[PDB]
Amino acid sequence: RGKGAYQDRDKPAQIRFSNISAAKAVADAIR
Amino acid sequence: GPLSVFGDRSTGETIRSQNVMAAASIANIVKSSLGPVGLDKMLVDDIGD
Amino acid sequence: APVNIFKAGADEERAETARLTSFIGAIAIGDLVKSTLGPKGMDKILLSSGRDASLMVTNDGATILKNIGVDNPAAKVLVDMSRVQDDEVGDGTTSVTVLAAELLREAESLIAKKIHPQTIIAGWREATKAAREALLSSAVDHGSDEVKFRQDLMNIAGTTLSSKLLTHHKDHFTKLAVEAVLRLKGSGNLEAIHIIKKLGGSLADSYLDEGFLLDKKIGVNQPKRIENAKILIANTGMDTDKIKIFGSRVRVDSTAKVAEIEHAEKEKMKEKVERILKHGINCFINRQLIYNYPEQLFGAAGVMAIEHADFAGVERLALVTGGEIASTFDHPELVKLGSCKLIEEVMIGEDKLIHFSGVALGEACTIVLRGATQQILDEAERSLHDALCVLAQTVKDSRTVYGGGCSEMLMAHAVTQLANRTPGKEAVAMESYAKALRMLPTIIADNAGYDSADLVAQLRAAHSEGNTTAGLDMREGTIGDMAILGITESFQVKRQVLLSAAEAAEVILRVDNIIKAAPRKRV
Amino acid sequence: APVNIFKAGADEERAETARLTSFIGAIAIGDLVKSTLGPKGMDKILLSSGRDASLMVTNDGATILKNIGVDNPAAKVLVDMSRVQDDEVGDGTTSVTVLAAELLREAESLIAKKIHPQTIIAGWREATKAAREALLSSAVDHGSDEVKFRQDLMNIAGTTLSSKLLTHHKDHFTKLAVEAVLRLKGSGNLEAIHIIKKLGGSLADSYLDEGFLLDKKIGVNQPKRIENAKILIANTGMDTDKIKIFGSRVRVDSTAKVAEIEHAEKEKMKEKVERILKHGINCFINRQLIYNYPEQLFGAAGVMAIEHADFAGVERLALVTGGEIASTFDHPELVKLGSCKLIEEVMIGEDKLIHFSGVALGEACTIVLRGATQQILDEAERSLHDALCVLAQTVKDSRTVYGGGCSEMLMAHAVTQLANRTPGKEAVAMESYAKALRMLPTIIADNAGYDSADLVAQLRAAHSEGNTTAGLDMREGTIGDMAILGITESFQVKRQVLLSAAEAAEVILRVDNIIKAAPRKRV
Amino acid sequence: TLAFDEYGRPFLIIKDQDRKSRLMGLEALKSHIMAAKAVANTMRTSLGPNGLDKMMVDKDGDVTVTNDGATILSMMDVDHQIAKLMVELSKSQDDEIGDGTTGVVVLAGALLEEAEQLLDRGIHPIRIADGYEQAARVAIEHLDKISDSVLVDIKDTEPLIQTAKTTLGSKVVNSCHRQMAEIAVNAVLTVADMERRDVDFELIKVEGKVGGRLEDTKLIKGVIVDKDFSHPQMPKKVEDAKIAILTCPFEPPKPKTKHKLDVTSVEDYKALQKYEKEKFEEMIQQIKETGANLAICQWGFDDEANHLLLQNNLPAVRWVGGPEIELIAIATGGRIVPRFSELTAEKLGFAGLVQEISFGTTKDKMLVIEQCKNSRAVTIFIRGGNKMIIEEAKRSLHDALCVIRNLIRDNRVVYGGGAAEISCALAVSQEADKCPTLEQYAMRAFADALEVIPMALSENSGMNPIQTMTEVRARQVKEMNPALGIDCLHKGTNDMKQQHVIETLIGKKQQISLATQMVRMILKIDDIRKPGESE
Ligand SMILES: Nc1ncnc2c1ncn2[C@@H]1O[C@H](COP(=O)(O)OP(=O)(O)O)[C@@H](O)[C@H]1O
Ligand SMILES: Nc1ncnc2c1ncn2[C@@H]1O[C@H](COP(=O)(O)OP(=O)(O)O)[C@@H](O)[C@H]1O
Ligand SMILES: Nc1ncnc2c1ncn2[C@@H]1O[C@H](COP(=O)(O)OP(=O)(O)O)[C@@H](O)[C@H]1O
Ligand SMILES: [Mg+2]
Ligand SMILES: [Mg+2]
Ligand SMILES: [Mg+2]
Repeated sequence: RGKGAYQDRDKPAQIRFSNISAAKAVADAIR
Repeated sequence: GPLSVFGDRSTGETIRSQNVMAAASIANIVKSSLGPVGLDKMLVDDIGD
Repeated sequence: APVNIFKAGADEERAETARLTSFIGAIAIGDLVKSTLGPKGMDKILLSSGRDASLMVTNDGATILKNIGVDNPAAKVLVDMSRVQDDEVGDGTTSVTVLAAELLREAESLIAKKIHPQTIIAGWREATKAAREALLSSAVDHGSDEVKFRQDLMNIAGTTLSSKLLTHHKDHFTKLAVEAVLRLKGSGNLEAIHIIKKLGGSLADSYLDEGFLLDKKIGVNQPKRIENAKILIANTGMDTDKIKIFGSRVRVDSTAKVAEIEHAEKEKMKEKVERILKHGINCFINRQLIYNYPEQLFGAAGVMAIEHADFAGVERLALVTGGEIASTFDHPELVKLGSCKLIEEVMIGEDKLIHFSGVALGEACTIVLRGATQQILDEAERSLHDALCVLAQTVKDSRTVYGGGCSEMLMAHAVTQLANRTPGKEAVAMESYAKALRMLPTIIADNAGYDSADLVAQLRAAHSEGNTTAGLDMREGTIGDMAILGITESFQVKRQVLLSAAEAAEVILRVDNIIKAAPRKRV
Repeated sequence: APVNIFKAGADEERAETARLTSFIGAIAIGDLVKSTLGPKGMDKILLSSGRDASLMVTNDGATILKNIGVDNPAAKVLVDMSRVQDDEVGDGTTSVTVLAAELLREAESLIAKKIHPQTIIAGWREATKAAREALLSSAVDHGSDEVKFRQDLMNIAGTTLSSKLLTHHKDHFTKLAVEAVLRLKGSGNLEAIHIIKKLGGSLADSYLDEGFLLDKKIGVNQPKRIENAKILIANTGMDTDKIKIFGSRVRVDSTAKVAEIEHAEKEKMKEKVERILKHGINCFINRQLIYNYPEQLFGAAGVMAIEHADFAGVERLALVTGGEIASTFDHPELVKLGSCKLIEEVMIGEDKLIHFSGVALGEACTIVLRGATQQILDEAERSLHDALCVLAQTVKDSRTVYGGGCSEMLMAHAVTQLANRTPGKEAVAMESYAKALRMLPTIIADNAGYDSADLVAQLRAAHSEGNTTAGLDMREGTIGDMAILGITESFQVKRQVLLSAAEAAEVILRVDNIIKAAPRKRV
Repeated sequence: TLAFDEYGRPFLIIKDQDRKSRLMGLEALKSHIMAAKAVANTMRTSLGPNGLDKMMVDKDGDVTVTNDGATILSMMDVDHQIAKLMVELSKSQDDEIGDGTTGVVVLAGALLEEAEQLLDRGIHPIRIADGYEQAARVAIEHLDKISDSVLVDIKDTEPLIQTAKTTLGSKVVNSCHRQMAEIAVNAVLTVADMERRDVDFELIKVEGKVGGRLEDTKLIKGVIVDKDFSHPQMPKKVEDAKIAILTCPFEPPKPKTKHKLDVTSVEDYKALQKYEKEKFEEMIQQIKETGANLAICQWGFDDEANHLLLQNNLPAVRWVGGPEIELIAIATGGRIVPRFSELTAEKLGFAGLVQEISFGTTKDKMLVIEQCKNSRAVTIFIRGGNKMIIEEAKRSLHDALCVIRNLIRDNRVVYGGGAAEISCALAVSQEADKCPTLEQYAMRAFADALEVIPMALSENSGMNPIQTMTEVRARQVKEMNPALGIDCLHKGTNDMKQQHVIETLIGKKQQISLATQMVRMILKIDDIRKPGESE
């Protein structure tokens, strides 16, 4: 069996990548 | 994605070529006023001086 | 795609506002036509902003959705769903819109329960398969014993017209709808029943004509009534023929030869009419226009001439008189003529119409709708069209189910019995399918003003132990037997309500991204 | 009122869009802070459009709603509800927002059931009365046997800090919060615990100071540390007195008399300092500013002088040293002095602060918060403020209930037991009250990613037959006993979650007309 | 400085250089990855049998719910030249194979995401592109290991049905998962030339009409056209039809040039009447002398010729399209005759039940051809509940007609469900150590990007990506690697050979080949010369 299924249909999975991509631009600016 | 600054960012050899042309813009002015064969200039203001 | 957007004027959303705009736009469509469902539901009046607004009141759910022009992308699926329901069975366009909206309303309740949307699709496919067996095993067939089939046809027209403007006219309009399809005696072409709308008089003054009515009255100097006539129709050109030779001129040398050609042209037009009267007829119907030169020839011979009836007017006359079109007149022994008794002209609403009284082999009817306003006549035409289309398919498929909420509780019982024999992953989606099927008798019960919380609870307790014919009694406001009261619907109508709403809710629930393009000329 | 509108720029709605905008605007507030509830919920970052935006991350629901600025009229009732919850008990502002929104979400489900809204109000008043008896009968008191009360206080701070940014700091920040209120030994003034936020270091480097910290370092030519000193504070003016006679000048005839007056002014300012040092002190704290002329007098006598600490800084020094304010110096036998051991200066984050080490009767604390950024220090200050306010009321009301979803299932069980002993008019409203109480363990279970459809179903089956201490175990993801795990909350915090959400949902449900006036400077 | 020289002169190189945009930098490669990852993250949720569909709205307001990757990227208004190459990548997969249009965009976005971390380590972008060619070559040779089919197009249609169920399993036709899969198998084998291994899709007519249900979709061996009987009393059912296909309108013969025929006397005008009266009797008798009882005409009919059809018992349709009558002459075995004088008994077509069927209350009356005799042209009649489920089924079944065409071109198959991507990822990792000289990091980025496609199936099925992929990949190393993938309901075991998840070899062979070459054209670019505003 699959032992459950957790459907996560919400916003902040995409905003979490926005904080990652913004902090990568700061680290590459003063690289 | 990129930097979210509200100004302007230029990297690479763009500013490395702009600073030389900024220094050559000043040197090409004062190159005509060096030595005994140098000649004076005129500095006219907006008010007429 | 919202972050670092690479679109010009187009916007999109993924799994956050995609299902949010799909559930808002689809429920608001179903909540719009929610008040028009049932025998006690009100009607809507549709209006525009101006520039020949042409107000058209309709209670049928297909005509409401086809004129509103919804800007929501997911709401256009339910608009197109009710369009196919009007074109296939002609009824249940309002019932398929509320049922498809109640499925997505129960699917919106599964948002916070963190159910996967593919599990709801797999749970509803097993729920729809259990609901097909509930209607198929409860369908009542009718073969022989035709005195029970004609009584069964009046229960179909009495159920359809009860949810329309013809409320207190079931003693008359049921006989106008049953006998119209009963006079077809064949295929349901749905065009031999020509409905004529005339102002003046009440809806009780409307009647079904025993013959056929027409316009474009009989000539100038021709007889108005001929007893025991032979009707011959035509689809040929009478005058100014220019017969089929493109690039042919009359190149003569003098003007005296032009007078000989134009006399030879009128002799061939006279010889064509002389070939028509060799059949021994008294009436003539041409689909094209009849000019003055053949009109004098029919008037001198005592023959009628009906010019430019309709393109589909000669088809109804060929089915009500028993003749043929006969566009070529060169064999009188191979042309079958029509039959009639009286071709007198009647006056309905200060307009003289040609009444074909006493026709033989009359497989065509004429409903003379008379109403108080034009808004009533436009509503009664669509109300009769929603009743004749079901009876044209009830004679093709004699299977009938018990309506009035009885069919929905039979479908909801078969899903709930199989929801307990399933694991808990798909059993929650099957219980939401059965709750949406019980909403369809809840909308009917609450539109009258009854206690909808208790009547559907009495229907669920009745169908749980026997009572396969128990339904909702909208007359007194209680629970009664549907076989005694005579509230039945067709099997193919109730199947298309269940099947098309389950397929349309499958499409909208599977949408996780709505990428709309940039529109043109919208700034 | 919409038809023939007698308003200028104001609009209104009655019973159609009034409850529609009230249910949309209140659910969107509750669904916003839904993701911040529980020990596994995420946090929000609040930002403005510009002009000193001052980003402030908060997980507490009161600080989120007090800064968003909602334009909805009915949403401001739930915004003001969370402000009172922070001002009274300081915790449960997120729990009272979702519970008041889940009541109105179930009230939106009673729209289509045609239930009268006054029946839902009268049904919830009987439901809230039964829910008060569930928390009152399950409250655990603590009188004597104080070794179990201090263990009970760490379970209160362990539950409050679990839903904040201090996740993996319960081995340190629980001792910083329990011992801070334990050193008060009296009333919960909530101002003797001065929290100092300094950048540099991790959150594990933060500590509770055994003495007291201050700013405005000791003079210019004064000693920096005095062992075994007597602290005397003051609230008087030192120099440029202009003593209380408005309209008094020095009207002399020559400039030699002005030199005698200004020498008499400095003699009275010197005589004021000579009355201070007769007490035999070594430190001096003035609430007002100390100028250069009394600063030389304290430096010549070897006495410290702390100038202009704070208005509330002399109150904390009076509670940590055991003295008095002593604004008038004319009775040395009636002025009580403070006591200390070390007044050395310590350096925390490249800033020299005055450390009052070894003080007597120290009913005041100083929490030195050290964090990576200023966003963590602003969040850990509000996280500690939400933890110290509950322990300040737990020592006043020792009644505690079992949290972690255990208290909500006890409240929902008492409503469901009385929902079956009522007629069917108000029983449907009581069943919606019990379903909204079960949503509060459902939001906590679904925020971690667990199966919320099964864990709350196991909590309902556990509380139905015994198991008064059974709750949700967020550590492993199962059902455990709350008395063994030690997840308890205060009784007054859980009572204000139940009572304020039932009163706020009573106001919004009773609104049938929203008449908003014309705003100013909005065009 | 820009737009000015050091001597004070204006420095203008190109026209309108102030409103230009030029990026060389180090973010020009970074802007290509972030624009391509957002397209791959959009298409990631529509992969596999649990892939959710997307709602596309056109510029005119028309809404089409699509799931195939070819129509999704084509109906966008994306004005980005990097993402425009992803549209042509999904279009190139549809034109060649037509099954992995969704998977070829997620794979191309996976190769660029793994190349982003390789770019920060100092590797040249062409050195990553040269490393992907040496890594994709291992994936092609490893994919040809286990491949066999026993299709004979006589009775062993069981590998053909299970191949089409893998393509139709991800669409919305899972209610007709067994019925509609057998339609696309028999539609190809009746029209394909097995001697040349060539399939022509012009012989397979895909028509659709609203009404009925999805279970009413039947494979009509013949043609389905809009019947336009000019006479309303025409018989609507022909038992044995001798079809006379002609391309001449029922009229007197009009030439193609300018004539201006002259009439002088009344004997010439009476000769005009007898010329047309004998012409309509000649065009009707020349059909009846051949023994025909059905006529097809491309152009219109005259009113005089309509009644002559009813007197001679000769039903005929009117105004048929161009390629529609081309399908009648192949399905009936007849010949298209230009004139009426060239009619004979050998140029007639043979058909069985020729009838028109009215659908509900509409007035379409399409043609249904039940019986035939060795036809090489079939017609699929797709029915449904709305136009959203029909236009998608026209796109879903077209992908099922393409995977049977690919089996005739190449009779080698693989096993999908992520089983071929995990097995190909192990082949690159084994050859990354033989030898790890320069392109060791470029081959491991290829193997980590090949695992994105099976881990996207684990994400859409509600499982965990890194938990399920570690279990399947470890079982292929401890023993000999079987057809081991995943599924949605998982069907018990994870063996793709037992679950009958069969995909074509050349389908996945072009997925790795096209995504590698499209990555090479978006890695080997270091400048963007886009303009500014529109005007
Ligand atoms: N006499 C009656 N007793 C009980 N129910 C009735 C009666 N007449 C009509 N109804 C119900 O009213 C509903 C009307 O649906 P309708 O709006 O006609 O659907 P559609 O728009 O698809 O034709 C039917 O579903 C039927 O069950
Ligand atoms: N260790 C734990 N086990 C179970 N539940 C917990 C635990 N810690 C906190 N919780 C729950 O998390 C919730 C946090 O609520 P909170 O947001 O602090 O409310 P408020 O904003 O009113 O202070 C509490 O209702 C509590 O029941
Ligand atoms: N029964 C199944 N079990 C596991 N995986 C499956 C099953 N059916 C389909 N799949 C997977 O779903 C994917 C669907 O890809 P698809 O979007 O059709 O590609 P394309 O867009 O090129 O047509 C296939 O790669 C296949 O591996
Ligand atoms: Mg009806
Ligand atoms: Mg708390
Ligand atoms: Mg596919």
